[PDB]
Amino acid sequence: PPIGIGADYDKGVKPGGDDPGLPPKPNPPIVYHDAIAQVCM
Amino acid sequence: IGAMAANDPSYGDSLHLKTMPGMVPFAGSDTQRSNAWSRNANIYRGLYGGGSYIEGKTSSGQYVDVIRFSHWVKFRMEESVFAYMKRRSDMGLSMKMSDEDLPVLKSVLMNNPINIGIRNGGILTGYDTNKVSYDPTIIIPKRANIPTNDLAARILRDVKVELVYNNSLHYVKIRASVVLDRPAGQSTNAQTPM
Amino acid sequence: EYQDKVVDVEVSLFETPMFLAMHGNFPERIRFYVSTAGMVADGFAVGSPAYQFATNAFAGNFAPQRVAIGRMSIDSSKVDFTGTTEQVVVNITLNKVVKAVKITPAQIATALADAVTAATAVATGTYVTVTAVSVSVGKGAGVYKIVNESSETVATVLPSVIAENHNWYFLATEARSDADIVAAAEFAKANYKLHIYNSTDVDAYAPENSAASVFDTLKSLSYDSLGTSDAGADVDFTEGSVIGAMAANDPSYGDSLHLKTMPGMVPFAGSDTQRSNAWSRNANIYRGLYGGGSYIEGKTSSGQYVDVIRFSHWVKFRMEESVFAYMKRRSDMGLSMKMSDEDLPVLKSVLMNNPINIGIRNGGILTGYDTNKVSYDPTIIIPKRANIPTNDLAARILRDVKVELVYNNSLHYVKIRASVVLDRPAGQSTNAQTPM
Amino acid sequence: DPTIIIPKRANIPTNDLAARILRDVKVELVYNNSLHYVKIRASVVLDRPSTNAQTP
Amino acid sequence: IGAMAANDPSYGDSLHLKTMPGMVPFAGSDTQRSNAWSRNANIYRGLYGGGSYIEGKTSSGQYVDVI
Amino acid sequence: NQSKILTLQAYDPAKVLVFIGGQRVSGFAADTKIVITRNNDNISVHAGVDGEISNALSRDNTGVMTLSLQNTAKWNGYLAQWQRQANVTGLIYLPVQVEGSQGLSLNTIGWIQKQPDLSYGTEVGQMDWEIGVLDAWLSPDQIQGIA
Repeated sequence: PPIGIGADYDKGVKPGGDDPGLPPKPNPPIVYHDAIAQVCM
Repeated sequence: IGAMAANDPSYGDSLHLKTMPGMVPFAGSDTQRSNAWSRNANIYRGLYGGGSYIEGKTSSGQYVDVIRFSHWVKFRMEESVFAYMKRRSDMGLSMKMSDEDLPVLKSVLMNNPINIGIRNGGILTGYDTNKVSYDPTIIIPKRANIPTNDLAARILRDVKVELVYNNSLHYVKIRASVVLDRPAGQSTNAQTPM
Repeated sequence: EYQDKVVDVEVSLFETPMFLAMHGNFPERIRFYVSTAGMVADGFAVGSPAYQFATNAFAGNFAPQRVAIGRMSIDSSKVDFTGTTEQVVVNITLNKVVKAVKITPAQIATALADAVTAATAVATGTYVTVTAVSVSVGKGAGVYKIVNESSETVATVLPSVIAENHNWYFLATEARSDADIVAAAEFAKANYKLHIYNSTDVDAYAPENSAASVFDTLKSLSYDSLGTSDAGADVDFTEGSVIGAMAANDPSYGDSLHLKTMPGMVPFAGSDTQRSNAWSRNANIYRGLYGGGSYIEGKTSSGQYVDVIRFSHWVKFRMEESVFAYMKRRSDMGLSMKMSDEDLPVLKSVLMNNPINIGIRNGGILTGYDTNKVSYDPTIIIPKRANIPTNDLAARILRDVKVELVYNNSLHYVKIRASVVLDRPAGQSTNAQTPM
Repeated sequence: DPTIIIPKRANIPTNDLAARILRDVKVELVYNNSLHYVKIRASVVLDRPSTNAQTP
Repeated sequence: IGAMAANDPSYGDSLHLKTMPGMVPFAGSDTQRSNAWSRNANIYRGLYGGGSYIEGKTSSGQYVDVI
Repeated sequence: NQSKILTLQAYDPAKVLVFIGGQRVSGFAADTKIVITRNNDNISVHAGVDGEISNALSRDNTGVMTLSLQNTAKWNGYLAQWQRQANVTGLIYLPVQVEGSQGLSLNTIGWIQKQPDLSYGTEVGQMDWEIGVLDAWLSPDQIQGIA
């Protein structure tokens, strides 16, 4: 038989609460480099 | 060194089984040879009227050929990128971090090291069975994926390359069989084997 | 892993059957051997029924390379000398120890028992009964049989073996009781195996009205089994040769078991009427003609040719395999198949690819046009969504896919009509018209 | 086809107006299930056997 | 969970035959399979040299993917 | 119908990059930018009298690439110099690359096969340079989801 289900909205209720979410991709710090182009295996 | 100095790494040729004038055949017994091998202490055998280095293993167990190939690839990739970048910056018109300018690194890399390695035969190519191609792969990120600190420092990270390598042949084994009487008739099931 | 030598030289001068032997040489309900050398290492006495079956199977022209041995716990063994004999030898193996002995039948049995005691053996009648001291016995030389006994019934032992391993096709049993044979046939008919059995019974040659035989017993119930009558049925268990002449034969060619040579068996010595009776019972025989031997017509118990049975089984198995493999691979990337008019037709290609296009190439499946005035080509029909009932949609299963095939026919018999003329033949008709 | 039905301001109860709440928004869909089982009726024959030829 | 966490229901895809690494093939017999199917106790049958889930039914008889 | 939109981002022709020798080409014509073709078909079919069929795999994969440039473009100069360079010194080859914005890419080496027909009139003309490419297997690498 058909599945009945409801949905709701409220003014201040965020869908995810305040979950931080996935970790971000970090920006590497600024460092000195000797080689213009370096390859490392 | 004299048996290896002028050897071109791009062929992937092996130090195994080469003749090196000046040295003398190793006089240990079979168990001594086995121990030395267990220590990765390469020896210089004498067989069939001559001499021969054996397996050229490094201290860490890795074959010396792979080490030399990796060093050669690293040096020549750095050389090839730097030479293009400087020559492109000497006419003004310096390279810039944009989606319309970065792809050319594909040609820059594919030109100098890779297309010589393939021709000489060091780098493998074709298709497998794993059911995946052996061809070299080059991947370059777009501008959208570059962090703010990387933009500030004006350096590009995360260019990824992938290669496959050939294998020189070291050891071979055979299974002979001798028959004295008349061999018997074979199976006559002349079908197509399933 | 050190290899002291760069180059070294030695200069050294398919479907699988399953045999339900009775023994205690290993705990598992089944094992796989690649030769009798592997069997002997497990303590199998040379000449024991399982060893005989394996050695017969491995020598065929279409022999397999893996033989499965069942296990019903052995109770005891017997060695009967009802047939007279003068040298006699027996191969008997104790734990890890194989040995042999030497020697009116009753006195022979007594002497054999005394020599064995020189394990446990006691003489009685013309036979010696042997038991193992907490032992296998095999053929040596002589007319004596070897009959093993066990307290486990085949009808109940078989389910455990099939549960342990189902990767086998043929089925042969040591226990030659009629009830055991019938139970094995029933089990094979239900689990889609092929039942094979030799028989040394004599009612087979009996007149065409005497139904006192296991052959007629099976025919009445219309089971399918490759029944053959043989002399050495219970001294060498020639099921091995029959399987070895058929194991590697590819069903897709539609090739016939008729007229093949099977090493190990011996020509049938009955007369013409005996042959006719055996044929009336569908008890295949092994004739000897023109300097060789030949199986004849390979009819099953129900009268159907064995080739059609094997072809049908092969087609069924490969169609199921081919459909399942495509469906799973298509469901592993998401994008699972769906019941719609735009997705179902691909089953046409799926089926036409794996079984049918190999059967046509090998020649098992017939093709062309007839005269009936209808094509022989295979036909595939798939229903549309509009014709699928509500319950079928709810259960998400598709029914009523229909297939249709035609089959070739190997040639068995041929007849000729020669004519010889001594005088001058007369002039022929000169009506040089076009015959209407 | 999926359908969406929304009420009008005249149909909203005064209590719902006071509470500032909207009710009876309705949606309808149909699910497109997948296939699980298949059955076949193969047949093998040694040969093959009304001609109406009139449009039904 | 690893075989159904990432695929979105917008495809209507079911759980019938998806391979699940780490599971061990069901061992019982066909009668036991028939018994289990009655209680909605899904099993991981090993077929044709591989493993495959079976029909992914919930407790009340409904399919998982519709829920 | 909106359920069959084949491109969710409009196809912008300016994203198609072409690099010859490591410099980005520019100054293209009005309608078509490039055309890539092969010379030989992939396999050869040898069919017998009674229907026996056997196939062979080709080993000549060279193709031709046409490059439309307005005759007032500056890149006409670079190609014109290159012709004489190779005619005397004998170095003909030069890397070639193409970026398939939302299509198939290409990355190989090539050479100038012929020079176009230069015409002067009341309108700015056009030039069709032929850059023979040594190997012409198109690459789907730009497309995502190719399993």
